Amino acid sequence: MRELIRLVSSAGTGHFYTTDKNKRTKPEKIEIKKYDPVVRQHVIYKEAKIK
Amino acid sequence: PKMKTKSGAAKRFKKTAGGLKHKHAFKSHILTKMTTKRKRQLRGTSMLNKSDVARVERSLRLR
Amino acid sequence: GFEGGQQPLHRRLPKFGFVSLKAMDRAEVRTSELAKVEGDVVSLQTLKDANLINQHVQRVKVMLSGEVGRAVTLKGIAATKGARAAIEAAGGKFED
Amino acid sequence: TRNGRDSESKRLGVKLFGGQAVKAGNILVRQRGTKFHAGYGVGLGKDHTLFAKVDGVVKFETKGAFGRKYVSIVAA
RNA sequence: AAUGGGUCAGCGACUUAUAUUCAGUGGCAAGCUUAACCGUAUAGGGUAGGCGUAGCGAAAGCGAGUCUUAAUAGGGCGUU
RNA sequence: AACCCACUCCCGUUGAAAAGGUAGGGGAUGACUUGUGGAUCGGAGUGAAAGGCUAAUCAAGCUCGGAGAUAGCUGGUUCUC
RNA sequence: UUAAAAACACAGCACUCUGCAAACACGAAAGUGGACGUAUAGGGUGUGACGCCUGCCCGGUGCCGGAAGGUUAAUUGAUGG
RNA sequence: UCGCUGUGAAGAUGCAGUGUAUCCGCGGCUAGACGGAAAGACCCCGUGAACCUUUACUGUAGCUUUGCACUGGACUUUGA
RNA sequence: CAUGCUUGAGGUUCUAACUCUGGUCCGUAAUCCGGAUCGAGGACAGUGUAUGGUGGGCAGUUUGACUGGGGCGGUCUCCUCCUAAAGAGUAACGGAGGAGUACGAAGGUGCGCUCAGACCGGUCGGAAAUCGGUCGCAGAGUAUAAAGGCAAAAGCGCGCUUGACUGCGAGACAGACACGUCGAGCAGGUACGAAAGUAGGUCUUAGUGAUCCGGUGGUUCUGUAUGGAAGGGCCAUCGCU
Ligand SMILES: [Mg+2]
Ligand SMILES: [Mg+2]
Ligand SMILES: [Mg+2]
Ligand SMILES: [Mg+2]
Ligand SMILES: [Mg+2]
Ligand SMILES: [Mg+2]
Ligand SMILES: [Mg+2]
Ligand SMILES: [Mg+2]
Ligand SMILES: [Mg+2]
Ligand SMILES: [Mg+2]
Ligand SMILES: [Mg+2]
Ligand SMILES: [Mg+2]
Ligand SMILES: [Mg+2]
Ligand SMILES: [Mg+2]
Ligand SMILES: [Mg+2]
Ligand SMILES: [Mg+2]
Ligand SMILES: [Mg+2]
Ligand SMILES: [Mg+2]
Ligand SMILES: [Mg+2]
Ligand SMILES: [Mg+2]
Ligand SMILES: [Mg+2]
Ligand SMILES: [Mg+2]
Ligand SMILES: [Mg+2]
Ligand SMILES: [Mg+2]
Ligand SMILES: [Mg+2]
Ligand SMILES: [Mg+2]
Ligand SMILES: [Mg+2]
Ligand SMILES: [Mg+2]
Ligand SMILES: [Mg+2]
Ligand SMILES: [Mg+2]
Ligand SMILES: [Mg+2]
Ligand SMILES: [Mg+2]
Ligand SMILES: [Mg+2]
Ligand SMILES: [Mg+2]
Ligand SMILES: [Mg+2]
Ligand SMILES: [Mg+2]
Ligand SMILES: [Mg+2]
Ligand SMILES: [Mg+2]
Ligand SMILES: [Mg+2]
Ligand SMILES: [Mg+2]
Ligand SMILES: [Mg+2]
Ligand SMILES: [Mg+2]
Ligand SMILES: [Mg+2]
Ligand SMILES: [Mg+2]
Ligand SMILES: [Mg+2]
Ligand SMILES: [Mg+2]
Ligand SMILES: [Mg+2]
Ligand SMILES: [Mg+2]
Ligand SMILES: [Mg+2]
Ligand SMILES: [Mg+2]
Ligand SMILES: [Mg+2]
Ligand SMILES: [Mg+2]
Ligand SMILES: [Mg+2]
Ligand SMILES: [Mg+2]
Ligand SMILES: [Mg+2]
Ligand SMILES: [Mg+2]
Ligand SMILES: [Mg+2]
Ligand SMILES: [Mg+2]
Ligand SMILES: [Mg+2]
Ligand SMILES: [Mg+2]
Ligand SMILES: [Mg+2]
Ligand SMILES: [Mg+2]
Ligand SMILES: [Mg+2]
Ligand SMILES: [Mg+2]
Ligand SMILES: [Mg+2]
Ligand SMILES: [Mg+2]
Ligand SMILES: [Mg+2]
Ligand SMILES: [Mg+2]
Ligand SMILES: [Mg+2]
Ligand SMILES: [Mg+2]
Ligand SMILES: [Mg+2]
Ligand SMILES: [Mg+2]
Ligand SMILES: [Mg+2]
Ligand SMILES: [Mg+2]
Ligand SMILES: [Mg+2]
Ligand SMILES: [Mg+2]
Ligand SMILES: [Mg+2]
Ligand SMILES: [Mg+2]
Ligand SMILES: [Mg+2]
Ligand SMILES: [Mg+2]
Ligand SMILES: [Mg+2]
Ligand SMILES: [Mg+2]
Ligand SMILES: [Mg+2]
Ligand SMILES: [Mg+2]
Ligand SMILES: [Mg+2]
Ligand SMILES: [Mg+2]
Ligand SMILES: [Mg+2]
Ligand SMILES: [Mg+2]
Ligand SMILES: [Mg+2]
Ligand SMILES: [Mg+2]
Ligand SMILES: [Mg+2]
Ligand SMILES: [Mg+2]
Ligand SMILES: [Mg+2]
Ligand SMILES: [Mg+2]
Ligand SMILES: [Mg+2]
Ligand SMILES: [Mg+2]
Ligand SMILES: [Mg+2]
Ligand SMILES: [Mg+2]
Ligand SMILES: [Mg+2]
Ligand SMILES: [Mg+2]
Ligand SMILES: [Mg+2]
Ligand SMILES: [Mg+2]
Ligand SMILES: [Mg+2]
Ligand SMILES: [Mg+2]
Ligand SMILES: [Mg+2]
Ligand SMILES: [Mg+2]
Ligand SMILES: [Mg+2]
Ligand SMILES: [Mg+2]
Repeated sequence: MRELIRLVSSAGTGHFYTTDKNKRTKPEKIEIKKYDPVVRQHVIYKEAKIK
Repeated sequence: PKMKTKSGAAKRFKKTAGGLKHKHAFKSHILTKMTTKRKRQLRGTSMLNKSDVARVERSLRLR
Repeated sequence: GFEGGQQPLHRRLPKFGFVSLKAMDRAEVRTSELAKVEGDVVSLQTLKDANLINQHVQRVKVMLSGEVGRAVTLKGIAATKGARAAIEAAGGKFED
Repeated sequence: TRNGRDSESKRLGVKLFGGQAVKAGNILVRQRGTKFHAGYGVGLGKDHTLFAKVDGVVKFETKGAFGRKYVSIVAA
């Protein structure tokens, strides 16, 4: 079943998004551009551990 | 003797000149499967419902 | 608070906030009450000579509510921006 | 018996009928699918809800090919 | 054809204390009122305290405004 | 036979009696019956064991206290327009 | 004080515990019984004169013996933050 | 303080219709007065109670393991 | 390796602590109790305190509701249709079915395109593969039940991509409350497209669990003499068949 993950900003802020994924099917990480509220720009977010 | 206020009711409701304040429920955990719009509109403080005032005021010993 | 067995309001909503212990030594004074001290000096002690504040108050701030009667001098008391204007408008100084 | 199930009712249908005065943001129809289509001055929600975007009067006209039922806002 | 009563006389069930809220009726009024306690003792004194004259915010704080926010934009609560 | 017991019928059941009587019945030198004095008791005693007995009370005595326990249950609640 | 029996006891049988300051029981403890006894004795458990007999199963749950290894308390306090 | 047939909280001395019938005892019998007696013991309910059981839960007397104390000397094996 | 001063455990021994419900003396006229002295055991036993095991011997309790009486059986939350009487709502241990997920593309946008089936013709297949033609127009498809929808296709393919954005929010629908649903518009930053524009997930309606408590990342807050810190608040998020 899908497991929760965190998406941490590449900037120095501590902002993060949250979602889930299928680890068995797609085993690589996710690199997706999102808006960072603290710096008010679109930056790249990287997968991390929910726990 | 003096009337004793309910301890847990005074930790959840605050008296103001506009009524009684409280926070919203369904915001403690299980937050990923929730929409951002739903989590954004459960964030502030609301006033007590018209039909709820009498029960809460009795617990707070305000009447 | 009983509701027949259903979860009551005082247990259905979350607790929030903390109680400020720093504000227990606080008091606010209107500009209408400034012309009630004995004479021409509004200090922390002179406010307790009248019955305008309690005996356990160390910090006092003056806010704009009403209008200042005569000219008075405030001693060690904070004032808002609007209150400070009317105090000085009616010939009163604001020192220390 | 192995049958005793049902779901809650959803309160769908027409909320404002022809000739009524409306304001922007008013919900006009609650739907599954599009029995009625959005005409002039009417928007469509992601669950096919028809809502008003202008002030005026409901019309409820049938027009065009396909024989579609339209809801529109006109001048009062 | 459900319960109670053989009859008479006597007795027998919404009270009191302390904290409060609303209404009626009074005293003072941007002020009102004292508690213990003194007392020439139902007088008079005692204004420590309580409530009101300002609110918003979880708070620091700022204040006819304030909170949220990057935002004197919007919105919540408050102000004649 | 006395004495100890209590198997059957009937009577009695507001009784002569809050467990009897008449007529029959069992044991009757024994693991017998009995007088006087003494010991063990309330979650305790004693019991050839029936949950029996512990002052006509026993799946936990009686008495006085906590105590006006608690009773979403029955019953009752008094003059007039 | 509605059940006298096929129920309880019983002589006999078996298992098991106990080396004496015994096991066991009543006692906050001192102590007392067991017993002024001593394994042919004392306690518990089942069966129930006598005759002929009492078959198979040690996987479960108990009890008894083993000590190599695994897990394991208070205690101690290396290391890191 | 009658019978019958209906009606009716659904089995009537008391209601409807109808039939019978002077007033009051005594000796007898028990068909009815849902006769008297005991706030049904069967059944269900109460966020009732007792007592009993166990590999229900949470504990506990007793029994038992080890550290420290009361608690010492010597020799030897042995790890640091 | 030798010794040295320490130090965990093991075994043996000694006597002086302790123990004796062993003997004989005294208090004494006494099978109690003390003191003395012989004998035996001996740092063991035993008691205090801390700790693991066992422990219905004993104790305080729990052991749901609906229900054509209770029990047994079944059910208990959510979605779709009928019952349901042409607005909404509407009961039964009434009649029928599904859910406790999926997807980093199965989302956004620009561009482009239409199905199932039938017949005829055509190498091994032959009713059914791929190819050509005509008819057909939705009898196909839609991640997943059923209902309502689908040509600006909401169905199918390709390029670029992250709007499955952050702060809000006029106005409504539902509604005992707590929850729920839709949303134009504004401000920041984006993505596609020449551009008007479209985009705050998926054709829609199921895919879910309050508070308390504890954990993790931030923070113009607080921080019990003072400066810190611990702890608390606020914001984000995790842990319930
Ligand atoms: Mg408190
Ligand atoms: Mg409370
Ligand atoms: Mg509470
Ligand atoms: Mg509380
Ligand atoms: Mg939640
Ligand atoms: Mg939180
Ligand atoms: Mg409940
Ligand atoms: Mg004062
Ligand atoms: Mg329906
Ligand atoms: Mg939309
Ligand atoms: Mg009668
Ligand atoms: Mg009756
Ligand atoms: Mg009656
Ligand atoms: Mg009754
Ligand atoms: Mg009666
Ligand atoms: Mg009296
Ligand atoms: Mg009044
Ligand atoms: Mg008045
Ligand atoms: Mg404002
Ligand atoms: Mg306003
Ligand atoms: Mg007898
Ligand atoms: Mg006879
Ligand atoms: Mg006889
Ligand atoms: Mg005899
Ligand atoms: Mg004899
Ligand atoms: Mg004899
Ligand atoms: Mg005999
Ligand atoms: Mg004798
Ligand atoms: Mg005696
Ligand atoms: Mg006695
Ligand atoms: Mg007792
Ligand atoms: Mg007993
Ligand atoms: Mg017995
Ligand atoms: Mg007994
Ligand atoms: Mg029995
Ligand atoms: Mg007695
Ligand atoms: Mg008796
Ligand atoms: Mg008892
Ligand atoms: Mg009491
Ligand atoms: Mg009583
Ligand atoms: Mg009762
Ligand atoms: Mg009830
Ligand atoms: Mg009754
Ligand atoms: Mg009564
Ligand atoms: Mg008998
Ligand atoms: Mg007999
Ligand atoms: Mg008999
Ligand atoms: Mg017997
Ligand atoms: Mg014994
Ligand atoms: Mg023996
Ligand atoms: Mg025995
Ligand atoms: Mg037997
Ligand atoms: Mg036998
Ligand atoms: Mg026997
Ligand atoms: Mg036999
Ligand atoms: Mg075995
Ligand atoms: Mg074996
Ligand atoms: Mg062993
Ligand atoms: Mg009749
Ligand atoms: Mg009749
Ligand atoms: Mg009659
Ligand atoms: Mg009559
Ligand atoms: Mg009649
Ligand atoms: Mg009549
Ligand atoms: Mg007669
Ligand atoms: Mg008779
Ligand atoms: Mg009779
Ligand atoms: Mg009868
Ligand atoms: Mg009767
Ligand atoms: Mg009663
Ligand atoms: Mg009854
Ligand atoms: Mg219950
Ligand atoms: Mg109940
Ligand atoms: Mg028991
Ligand atoms: Mg247990
Ligand atoms: Mg223990
Ligand atoms: Mg020890
Ligand atoms: Mg002894
Ligand atoms: Mg020892
Ligand atoms: Mg020991
Ligand atoms: Mg010990
Ligand atoms: Mg038990
Ligand atoms: Mg027990
Ligand atoms: Mg028990
Ligand atoms: Mg209790
Ligand atoms: Mg119970
Ligand atoms: Mg329970
Ligand atoms: Mg039930
Ligand atoms: Mg049934
Ligand atoms: Mg019924
Ligand atoms: Mg029935
Ligand atoms: Mg029914
Ligand atoms: Mg019935
Ligand atoms: Mg309808
Ligand atoms: Mg209808
Ligand atoms: Mg409906
Ligand atoms: Mg209904
Ligand atoms: Mg799709
Ligand atoms: Mg369909
Ligand atoms: Mg694409
Ligand atoms: Mg995206
Ligand atoms: Mg928009
Ligand atoms: Mg934009
Ligand atoms: Mg572009
Ligand atoms: Mg709890
Ligand atoms: Mg400090
Ligand atoms: Mg901190
Ligand atoms: Mg949160």
